[PDB]
Amino acid sequence: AEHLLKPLPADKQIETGPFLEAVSHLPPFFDCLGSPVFTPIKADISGNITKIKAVYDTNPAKFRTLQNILEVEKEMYGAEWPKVGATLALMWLKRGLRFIQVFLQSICDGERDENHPNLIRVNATKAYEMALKKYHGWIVQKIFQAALYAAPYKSDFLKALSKGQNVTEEECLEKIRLFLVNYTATIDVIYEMYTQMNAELNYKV
Ligand SMILES: CCCCCCO[C@H]1O[C@H](CO)[C@@H](O)[C@H](O)[C@H]1O
Ligand SMILES: CCCCCCCCCC
Ligand SMILES: *CCCCCC
Repeated sequence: AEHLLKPLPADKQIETGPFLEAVSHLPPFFDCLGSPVFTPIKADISGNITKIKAVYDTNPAKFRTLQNILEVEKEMYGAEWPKVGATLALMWLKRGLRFIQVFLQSICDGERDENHPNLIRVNATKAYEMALKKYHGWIVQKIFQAALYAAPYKSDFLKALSKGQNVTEEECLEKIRLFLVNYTATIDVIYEMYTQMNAELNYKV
């Protein structure tokens, strides 16, 4: 399974190449939601992955780790850093990754609206509220909240995730949990790197 992330090494330095390779399998899974109304969250994650790749691909040795990108871009472009280039793209990407995490985890934990137990709208909304909303002005909130309102049925979403293979609903859930392990750990380290490096900005778009 190629969306599975590597374990963290002991020094916690995330290698850019394998990271980019693994998360770039995430955007296509937005199609499992069904609707093309979710293209805003999908396209955003995607675009940020591409911008980080654009920098990385110019010089994989120098941009070997995620930390390298931040330190090097600070050297190249001190006045505007961290509001620059791949540093900024990763700043936004982590929030989108956290959104996905907290969404999936909430599903696995079995949180639900008792009034609408086969939807995943509460899961999406809680994910958006904790990960992204505080960084979005009203117009972008309008866009993201319209789309969450097309959240599919839980059973459909899970059936869709496990297409091509023969796997029960709680086998599919077991697979989500497994993915969440190194995925969650990596996200935590990215957030922590942003705080440690004074790279975190809180403006709204
Ligand atoms: C898919 C449309 C939703 C817009 C969300 C916003 O975030 C963007 O904001 C910054 C500009 O400050 C870009 O650098 C990011 O790449 C992007 O996610
Ligand atoms: C929000 C859509 C992203 C889903 C990612 C799930 C991948 C891991 C489970 C197979
Ligand atoms: C089918 C088109 C939906 C477009 C939303 C950006």
